[PDB]
Amino acid sequence: TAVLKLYVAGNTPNSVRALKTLNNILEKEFKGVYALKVIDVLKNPQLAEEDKILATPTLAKVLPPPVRRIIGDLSNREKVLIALRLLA
Amino acid sequence: VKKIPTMIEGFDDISHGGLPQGATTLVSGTSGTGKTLFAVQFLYNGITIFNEPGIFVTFEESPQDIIKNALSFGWNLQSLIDQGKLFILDASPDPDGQEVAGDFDLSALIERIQYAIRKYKATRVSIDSVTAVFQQYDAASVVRREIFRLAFRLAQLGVTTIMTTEEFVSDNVVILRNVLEGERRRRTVEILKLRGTTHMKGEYPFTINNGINIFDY
Ligand SMILES: Nc1ncnc2c1ncn2[C@@H]1O[C@H](COP(=O)(O)OP(=O)(O)O)[C@@H](O)[C@H]1O
Repeated sequence: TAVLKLYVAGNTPNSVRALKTLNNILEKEFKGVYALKVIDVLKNPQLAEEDKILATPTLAKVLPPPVRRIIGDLSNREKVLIALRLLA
Repeated sequence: VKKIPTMIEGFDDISHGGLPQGATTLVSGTSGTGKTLFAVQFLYNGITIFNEPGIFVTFEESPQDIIKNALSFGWNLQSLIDQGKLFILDASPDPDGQEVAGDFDLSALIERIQYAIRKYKATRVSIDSVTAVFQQYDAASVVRREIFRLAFRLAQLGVTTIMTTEEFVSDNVVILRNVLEGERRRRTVEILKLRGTTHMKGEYPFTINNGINIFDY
């Protein structure tokens, strides 16, 4: 029931890649674990301001605290898999 | 080439009118030379004298230190934040560091700055410091490209910008220096280049008292 926020810039290629990759992971190797909320910083920059986001894409585990962050298009799958295990 | 007055004592005189409007000026200098003071005073003077809102983008200092440090100069930045005329945009590093898992850029940062400019109707921006951004990321290539993209966007929005430096390429560059002379401090400012326009050449002395006070020109 923990919450992930993915901060993307629209349909730019790093963000398209990151979202495809992450949906694949969360439907397979992490099937039950996280809730995913996607935040488009091109549409809602004010939310990037609130959450203090600089890099795009940014994956953040936001609930339960503490908040922990990974940046990048997640094309390094094993680093992402390892990172999500540790936040779970 | 139109210029925006700084009202920093002496500066509009040695720069012949102030800073080139709608462009980035680089303020370069080692630690302790007054770069942050120049950046803050540009926005403060902007708001209090011309009613031009400012955005201070900080990549290193906490906004709480920027506020508390401006006090000794008689500048109440919290009042101008409460009034909606100044916004400090906190892009300082997160204490847990940056964990990389693929390619990225700094789109969110550039969209935040753009949003802030529109929300606050800002026409002056200070960024402090370009150097700190590079230190934040083991990806100099990403940062260098994003600073250009940012400068490009700021200029298309029409704002006038100071970027401080201790990388970036500019045709507007101001150098701050602080030399130890025996046991006294000799501070100088030099306008190195100003975008195909006219300015006084060489180092001029300044002092810090209620701002930067340039003299002997
Ligand atoms: N109370 C004060 N009186 C006189 N000068 C001050 C005072 N507080 C700060 N300053 C000057 O403002 C300078 C800002 O310098 P600089 O290092 O170039 O920017 P930054 O703070 O971003 O590193 C300080 O280094 C200091 O010399």
